[PDB]
Amino acid sequence: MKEFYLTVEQIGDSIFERYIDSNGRERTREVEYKPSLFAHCPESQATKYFDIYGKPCTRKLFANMRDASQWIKRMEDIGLEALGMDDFKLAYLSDTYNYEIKYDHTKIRVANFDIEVTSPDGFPEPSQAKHPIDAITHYDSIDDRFYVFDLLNSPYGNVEEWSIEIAAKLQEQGGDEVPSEIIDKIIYMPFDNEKELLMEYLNFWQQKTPVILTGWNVESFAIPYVYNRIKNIFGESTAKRLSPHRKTRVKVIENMYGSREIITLFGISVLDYIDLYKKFSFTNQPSYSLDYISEFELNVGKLKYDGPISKLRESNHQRYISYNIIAVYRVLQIDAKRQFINLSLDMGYYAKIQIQSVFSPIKTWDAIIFNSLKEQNKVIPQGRSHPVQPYPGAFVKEPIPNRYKYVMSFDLTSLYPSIIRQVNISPETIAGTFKVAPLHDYINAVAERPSDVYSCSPNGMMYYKDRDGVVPTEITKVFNQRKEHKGYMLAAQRNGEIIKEALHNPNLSVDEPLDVDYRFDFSDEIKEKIKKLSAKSLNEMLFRAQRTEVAGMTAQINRKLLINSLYGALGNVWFRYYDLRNATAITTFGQMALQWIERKVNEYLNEVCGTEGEAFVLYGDTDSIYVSADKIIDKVGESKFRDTNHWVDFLDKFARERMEPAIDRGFREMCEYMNNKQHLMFMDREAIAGPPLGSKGIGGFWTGKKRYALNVWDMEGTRYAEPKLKIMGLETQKSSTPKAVQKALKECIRRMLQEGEESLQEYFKEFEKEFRQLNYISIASVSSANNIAKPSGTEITDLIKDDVLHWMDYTVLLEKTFIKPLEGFTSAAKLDYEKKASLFDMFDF
Amino acid sequence: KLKLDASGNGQAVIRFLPAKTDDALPFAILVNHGFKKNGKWYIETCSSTHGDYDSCPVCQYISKNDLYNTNKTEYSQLKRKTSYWANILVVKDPQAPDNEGKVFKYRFGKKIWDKINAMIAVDTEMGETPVDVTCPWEGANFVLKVKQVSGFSNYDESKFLNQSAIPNIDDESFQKELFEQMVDLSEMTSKDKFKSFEELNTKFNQVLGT
Ligand SMILES: Nc1nc2c(ncn2[C@@H]2O[C@H](COP(=O)(O)OP(=O)(O)O)[C@@H](O)[C@H]2O)c(=O)[nH]1
Ligand SMILES: [Zn+2]
Repeated sequence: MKEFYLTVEQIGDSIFERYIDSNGRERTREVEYKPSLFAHCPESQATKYFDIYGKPCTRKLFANMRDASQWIKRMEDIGLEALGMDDFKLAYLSDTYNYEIKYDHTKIRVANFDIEVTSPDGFPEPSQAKHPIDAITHYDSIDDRFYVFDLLNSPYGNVEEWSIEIAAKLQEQGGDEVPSEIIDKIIYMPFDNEKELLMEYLNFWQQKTPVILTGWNVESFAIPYVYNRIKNIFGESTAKRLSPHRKTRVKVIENMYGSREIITLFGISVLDYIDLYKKFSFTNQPSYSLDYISEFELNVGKLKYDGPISKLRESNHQRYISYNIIAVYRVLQIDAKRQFINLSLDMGYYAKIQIQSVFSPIKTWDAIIFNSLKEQNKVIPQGRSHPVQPYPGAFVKEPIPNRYKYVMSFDLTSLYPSIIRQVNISPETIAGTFKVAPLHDYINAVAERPSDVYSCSPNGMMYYKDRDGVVPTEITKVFNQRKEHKGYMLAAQRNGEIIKEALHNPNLSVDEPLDVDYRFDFSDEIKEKIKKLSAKSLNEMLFRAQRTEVAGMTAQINRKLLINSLYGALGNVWFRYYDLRNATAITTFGQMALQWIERKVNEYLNEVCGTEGEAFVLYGDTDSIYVSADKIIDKVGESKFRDTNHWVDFLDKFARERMEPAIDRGFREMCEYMNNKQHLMFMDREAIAGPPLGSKGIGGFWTGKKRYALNVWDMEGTRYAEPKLKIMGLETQKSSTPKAVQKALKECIRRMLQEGEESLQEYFKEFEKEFRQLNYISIASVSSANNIAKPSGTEITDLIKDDVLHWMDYTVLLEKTFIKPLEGFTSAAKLDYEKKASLFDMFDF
Repeated sequence: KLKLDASGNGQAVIRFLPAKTDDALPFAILVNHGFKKNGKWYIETCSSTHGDYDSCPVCQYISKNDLYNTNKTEYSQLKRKTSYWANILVVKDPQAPDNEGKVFKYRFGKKIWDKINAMIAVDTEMGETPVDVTCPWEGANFVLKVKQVSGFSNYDESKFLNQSAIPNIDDESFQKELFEQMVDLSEMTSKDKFKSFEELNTKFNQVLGT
């Protein structure tokens, strides 16, 4: 029942919502919204409204919004603060949905589509006519069909109209069985020209007005262009038809050495899945060209195309258009298991923001903190104008490039939010300041406790201990929320299993699936009910269980991303609650914190190992540190361990039982030194890494900051069967290095870490030959200027080939894109890739 | 409560007791619903007391099928009913004298409430009119008079007397030992007494026969 918005805009003096109603039907109300801001007043007019600082405030109901906007403008020149939520769309949605929004992703119309263009150059250019618009395939999460748009003729190109039956080939490599599955959905209706099929879309657009329009590089290419063109044909006015509000705006975004132009369709939410991938897929590939990401996520590079890029149009259409579907379908395939759309929806309706605002954490949090405070009759302060000034970032230890046999890492649990809580930092919690000594003096516990009554920071900031902070409070809120949903997930999960156990030998009867909440372990009186259950209902339930476990996941991943981004705002000037004194306080604390545990660790480890001065901590990067546990190994002595697991158990036993506890007393003291509010610095073992037992493996090495690799045998309690090669930024899969070469480097590292300098030298040999005889192009470099003489140069002419495929020269084409790389890893690891002609040996004794 | 002359009439004198200050005022307001069909006596506070009016299943059910126009009989049965709750002090009670002097609670709807109203200035100018009432030192005593003769239900001859104090007040003893027996109101308007939408549709279910 309860309704919910779809999109909301502020065209003019009224909000232009767009929602699903009570009956669950899409609509589009208009509202001369009357926003209310606030203003300070004497404790004489005293009401029920206050600012985070406790000052009593007063409401101010405005006629229209512009009436309110200008109030601010005035109040600012005047010199007084204008409290309250100045982003009306936010305020509107807030009043309009004074409750926890439950949405029906079904009723939401998600449209996926891409653009097919042609030109005598290759790379078309949006904001220009020349719309040859080869093809266009739109999608619609409701009808569940693909609406392909073909162009049989026009001014340039013609003939060969798509072949539904002829699914781009068969028994070959020019078909890819594009329509792999389900054909009830492909709807070929191209009318046989562009002059009309370029407009037909509009009539279509109105029959299925897009709510969420994501596709690949749609925010920069398709839409921005698919708007420009039509404009110059049917006129600007008849170009804003892509906007359910006829309305539209442009926003140029400058880049490094170049710049493009983005167009916005009011009343719509464009989520460039690419940008949705960049942000919610923590991998950050080399070049997201979707002829790789796909080959990554779905594990296959397809279409097996053979033709001249840029000119392929004349080539075919039975194989051309077939692309303009698998494309608009592969993007759909990824989201199927990535769920970034579902992620985004679950964020927005939680924030109470425009769904396309998940790309903006400053806003997302602003909303969230706003609503939390609104409920308490508290008034969000006014966003000031601060000068952008940089502040100390994280602490990365300059490691000593070398090799490290055994190593144990200890990462710190969500440090920057935790630091915020422990210290209890917030605009209003600020208590005062103190004679601040050199950061390292605090690190070494030599400076004098900063305060006896306030929670402090290495930078000189003091905060109230007996008083919750707006910010800290909200993070603890979101944090408990992740803990909350995760539990649902775990139970739905555990429930599903109970169901799966009951699928073997189900009762042979006709019945129905039970009405139960999967977020809670089934009671005894359902564990039973379920058995008798029939096998048509169980399978139904197991789906439901999953529908839950999964809904739980997403719902708690967002709470995570939410936490991991707060600091990313709190340090941003545009953020209402931003404050340098506190931006710094947070970081410089995290600074003292890492270096402090670094100490305490070395200190404790030295002792245990009966020595002094040895730096066991080889290096940390922000929140985690890596500890060399070689000496602790020897204490038991290498030769004694049944196998590799034995050692790992040992190193885990230790540091589960000996280190972490030494680590907490370490932090507990720091809590007390800084007279913090509550100790929340929780460092825990992460990865245990080393060389197989009996192996001449180096174990793991470091060549620089955030540049290394380890042979991990266990991560956060989970022991692996086959080691894992964590490889932190050594330039392997480099976008300019042939996959063949790439894989070698990976092997090189593996072998070094496992199986030693000898093995490395063997493989380095195999691959040197294995390289001398590869393919034509593949190893080839690739650049360009404008065009090439009458691929770009090679293709082959069979005049120059003979001479080229005999005068190339892998010598350079190798010791340039493998050897150079390798050199760095091996030098730091203190090894050689090819047995160096010994020297001292000649000094035979 | 109210007894009857075994005829349909009835008499008694009641006085509403007011709270000092900083305490739950002498008037608590609570709304609710009331109907029975299929043995489903459904009687539950209504959230119309708060900014609800929708989480309250009855009101929602009432608007959705707007019954006031497509079955007035039904609406009458499920319409929301307000019951001004206030602490009182039975003065006289010929039919149940035991209540004499004792402190109780009285559920009284619109009518009577609208009576303290016209017990102040605002009712006639020119010659002026009387001041206030319901406080322990200066107020009237409603003489509840019921008349059920060939007419319809209770009557309304009750109108308090004349501005007069309360017997034995200035005494510390009867002072606190008075406010005590008072069920000071706020528990009437709170999340203390509730129960779900399940109760509503178990009660509702079986009218259509499904
Ligand atoms: N409580 C609160 N209200 C705000 C804030 N900023 C803007 N408002 C406006 O205050 C109005 C709500 O006042 P309301 O919360 O209903 O008062 P009560 O109903 O909480 O006394 C909304 O329509 C908002 O547009 C804020 O920071 N806190
Ligand atoms: Zn009601």
